[PDB]
Amino acid sequence: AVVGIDLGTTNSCVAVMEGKQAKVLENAEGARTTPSVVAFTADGERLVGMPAKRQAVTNPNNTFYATKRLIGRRYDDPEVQKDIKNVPFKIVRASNGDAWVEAHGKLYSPSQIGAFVLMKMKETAENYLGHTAKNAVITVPAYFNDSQRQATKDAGQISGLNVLRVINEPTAAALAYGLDKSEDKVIAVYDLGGGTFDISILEIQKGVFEVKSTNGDTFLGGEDFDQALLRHIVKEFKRETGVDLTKDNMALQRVREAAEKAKCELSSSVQTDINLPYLTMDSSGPKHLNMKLTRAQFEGIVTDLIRRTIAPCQKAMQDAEVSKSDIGEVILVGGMTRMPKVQQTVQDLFGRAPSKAVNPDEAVAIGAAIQGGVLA
Ligand SMILES: Nc1ncnc2c1ncn2[C@@H]1O[C@H](COP(=O)(O)O)[C@@H](O)[C@H]1O
Repeated sequence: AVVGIDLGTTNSCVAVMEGKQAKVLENAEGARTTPSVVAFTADGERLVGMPAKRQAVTNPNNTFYATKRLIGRRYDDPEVQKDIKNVPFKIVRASNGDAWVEAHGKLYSPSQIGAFVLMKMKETAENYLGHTAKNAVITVPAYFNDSQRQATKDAGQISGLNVLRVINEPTAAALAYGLDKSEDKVIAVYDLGGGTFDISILEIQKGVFEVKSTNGDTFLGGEDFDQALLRHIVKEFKRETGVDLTKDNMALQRVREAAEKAKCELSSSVQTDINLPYLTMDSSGPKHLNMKLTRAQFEGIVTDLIRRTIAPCQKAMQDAEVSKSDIGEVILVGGMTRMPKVQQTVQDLFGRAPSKAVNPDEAVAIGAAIQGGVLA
């Protein structure tokens, strides 16, 4: 049996072919996705997944996130240099010219950081399978070159996985939607995840996919929506109480989590309450944070982020030499696509209601598992 792993910028997901239906596997914590985050504390204990995510704000120097931006890339790559200016952890030039990360004077390749995450996904699968997992299909963005693909394969190898194939994310997503069995058609894959935005224009010809064009923004993702809201919360709180939370990393840790939670609630509700008891303390005693946030308010806060998905999409269509009319179906990938205003932007972009049929953040792993089943 061959597992399908989406080793994502922000989050990862593992699925496997069970019958004629793929199944996304929950981890021990009951979570269908696992944060692609690896941290090393003062103790030097290693945290992976949610335990690591939970301390990313209080341990910014030694928490590695979005290392997928580094994997397979030379230190001197522009995108690595851009990454350096956006993350608080240390990125270093390895002896061999590659971009690695450092923490507590220890050096790790992005393949090593990936391997920590994959070991967690491998355990998750084995915990369901009841036997060791060896064979895997791993997904990568369509734009990955051979070097990035090879580094991703090496990540899997380190973890004890034989990566039978590396396949592209938009293709994996297309498989999950069954486009495999569709009549010839042009497909837009609109992919807004936690860390990056991708738009792919694919064509299905006789059941086989072709990537006509690709575009996006590697530095536009759900995390930025969370940060925009956290910024609002911090400003509002300071006005409300006089207290500046930017000085307390622990409070910010709690606000960033509450902001993400708020954003997700506003996809199904028009108002949400942000509540953080004993967030800080004053000469009057404990201070509690209590804030109502409407979907209209949240939309206002992140409108620029959403609009940034527009131009990349128009260019992708121009590069694929099609008009909106020529596109037969838009599929949504990435948890962010659950946001109503994002869905509306996608609709305005392509002149059709996007397809919501498959779980947005499970589509890629499901596709991976389908391709796995074939390979097996
Ligand atoms: N129901 C939801 N509403 C809004 N955003 C969500 C929802 N579920 C997940 N997300 C976001 O989508 C991103 C996860 O996408 P991915 O990286 O593809 O797993 C994260 O930034 C989440 O905050």
